[PDB]
Amino acid sequence: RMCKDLKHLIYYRFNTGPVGKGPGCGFWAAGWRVWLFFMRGITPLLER
RNA sequence: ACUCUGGUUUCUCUUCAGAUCGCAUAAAUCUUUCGCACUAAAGAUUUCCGUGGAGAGGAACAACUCUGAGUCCAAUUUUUUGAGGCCUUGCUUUGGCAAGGCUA
Ligand SMILES: O=P(O)(O)O[C@H]1[C@H](OP(=O)(O)O)[C@@H](OP(=O)(O)O)[C@H](OP(=O)(O)O)[C@@H](OP(=O)(O)O)[C@H]1OP(=O)(O)O
Repeated sequence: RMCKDLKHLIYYRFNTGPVGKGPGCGFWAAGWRVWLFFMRGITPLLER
């Protein structure tokens, strides 16, 4: 849900101006952060 | 204005760290609370991601910038003079002292 949140955060700043709707936005650092912080927590679970 | 420290980088270990150890943020478990728990909150513990400090060990090139330490004044106002000489008493430790008056 959080990554979708960040998509809504990023796209609606990305798709302003002459940029319209479309699949061209990639500012991937926010979601990539979120999934790495998930990997931080489940690394010792899957390791155990 | 002459001389002796201390370096910096990197790899690793050990210990302390409730300090935004992290200008970022996970997960598990337990307990509590209400719902009726991914869509929910509290408290606590733990594990992870991965820090600062100190100590130690290796190995790479810099070695005295830095942090330190050991290492030109005679004219009013101070350090280039108002300084020296005479008289009375108390005692003379008979050398003279103390006070006052002087004279320059
Ligand atoms: O917000 P979501 O439910 O996750 O859906 C979004 C949304 O589509 P909808 O508006 O129809 O809901 C975006 O559109 P806008 O928010 O801009 O209006 C669209 O982005 P673009 O239209 O700008 O391309 C995006 O597509 P994507 O994330 O693939 O870029 C799409 O996500 P979905 O792929 O899940 O439909």
